Formats: sequence, C-alpha cells, structure tokens
Amino acid sequence: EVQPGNVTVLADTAIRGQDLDEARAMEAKRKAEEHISSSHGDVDYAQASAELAKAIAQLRVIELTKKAM
Amino acid sequence: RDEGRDVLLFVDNIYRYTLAGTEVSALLGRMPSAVGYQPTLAEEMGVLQERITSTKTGSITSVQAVYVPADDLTDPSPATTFAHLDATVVLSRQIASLGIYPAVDPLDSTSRQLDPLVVGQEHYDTARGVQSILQRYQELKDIIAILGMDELSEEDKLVVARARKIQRFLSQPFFVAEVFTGSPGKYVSLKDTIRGFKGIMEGEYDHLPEQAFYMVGSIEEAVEKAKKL
Repeated sequence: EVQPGNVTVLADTAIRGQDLDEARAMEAKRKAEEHISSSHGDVDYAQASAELAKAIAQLRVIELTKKAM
Repeated sequence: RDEGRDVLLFVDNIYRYTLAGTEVSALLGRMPSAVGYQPTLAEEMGVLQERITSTKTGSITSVQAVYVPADDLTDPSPATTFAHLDATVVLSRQIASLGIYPAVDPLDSTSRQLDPLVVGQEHYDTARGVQSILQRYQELKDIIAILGMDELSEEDKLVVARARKIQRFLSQPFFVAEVFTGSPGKYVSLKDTIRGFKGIMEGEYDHLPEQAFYMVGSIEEAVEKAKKL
C-alpha cells in the first residue's frame, strides 16, 4: 500500500492461497469431529502441574484438620 | 571360620530376633524403652552382629533379611540394624507387582563398597550410569503423561527406549524360582553383567525389542531371544 508520503507492506506470516487455506480449514473441521489430544509447548507447566498433582493427591489433610466446607 | 574357610550366614529375620528378644525382656520384668523394645536392644544386636567378620584365619560373610514394620525405618528394629550393614539391597512390593522379580530398586540399593578404587572404574561407571539413566527416565516420565511421547526430543525418546530396556535386563529368573515360573534359572557373572549393561546403554542393542532383555542371562542370550522375538 503506497499513499501520500507513506508506504507499508502488510505481509502474510505464511504462504496464503485458496488451495492452502481450504486445506487448513478442512483440518480444523476434522480435529473437532474427533476429540483428540495435542501437546501444548509448555514443559515448565507440564512437570510442575504433574508434581503438584502427585503432591496434592491422597492427602487426608482436609480431614486431619477440622475445617468447614 | 576357625577352620579357615569363607562361609556365609543367612539369618532369616533380624526383626524376629530383636522382637523375640523383646518378649524375653518383657516377662523377665525389665523396663521397656523405645516403642516397648528391650532396654538392651542395642547390645543384643551388637554381639550378634560383631562376631560376623573376616578374621586373620578365615571369614564369615552374612546376608540377613531386615523386615520393616509399617515400612517405617525409624522403628528401632531396622534402625539399630543399619549401623552394621556394609550394603543394603532394598526390594519393592510395587516393582514386583509390575512383573520384575529380582524386585530391587536400583536407585535406593546401596553399598559402602561401591566406589571406584574398590571395585574398579568400569564397575563404578556402568553402575552409576544405570543409576543415572534410570533417574532421567523418571523425570521424563512426567512430561510423557501430560503432553505425550511425541514431545521428547529424538535424543530423549532414545534415552527412554534405552532405559526401558535396562530395566528389564536387570531382572532375571532365579534357579529357586522354577517351582513358580517354570522357566530355567540362570547364573550371570560380574563381568558378563557389566559387559551387558555398559553396551545396552552405549548402546549397541538398540535394534532389538525390549522383551529380549526381559528374563535372561548376559545379553548374549537376550540377542538370541531377540531373533525369536
């Protein structure tokens, strides 16, 4: 886009096209028709949420103390 | 040992020794102490344990089953025992459940003798290595459940495959176990073992499936079973 005293290039982040797009769309539709796991990148959250899960688990803690709920 | 020969001695239960000694002190009228044990528990264990040694003439080595009440190492029974052990082989009820029947935890089993200048470098190195790799797998195990196996780097999912293998390798069919499993038991040397674990982690036998290492002598047999596969 060139205009009076300014020109900007609005770049695509990946090669676009009706062929490549319908490919990504069909994929998105498919992944929804079949609940299936997929890893998010975060490992810091992974092994931490796991340790947290094991450490929290099987504690009779809420029973040992006398708490209302 | 007086005759000058290197004999072994298997006391079946160090626990029932101290515990039986507790009953004696009890009805004998002595004042109880830690957890009701005899007020002499230390000395009783002291003399039983102290004559078991390597004299100038001969030697008497001992392996004794130390039962742990409530799986509590603070209980006086296994507590006073620890001071005398040169090595400790911890077995695991859960390891056994999963099928491995020389059911020992390699990570917690120790030996006051497992240093390099005592047992050679090769031994101490491959020993620590098995320990190291078994450990790393434990850490990897967490991310493998949460975000699956596909997340491990090629090198990591290689460590896990290689570790998985050595796990089964250090299990083996005992000879006295045939009444149970029916398979033939097998004796393995110290040099076959080291030669096995060192290689299996360096690691030559990557091309064969885990099951080859399940219940076998040296990997020489594992590679054979691997052909039948």
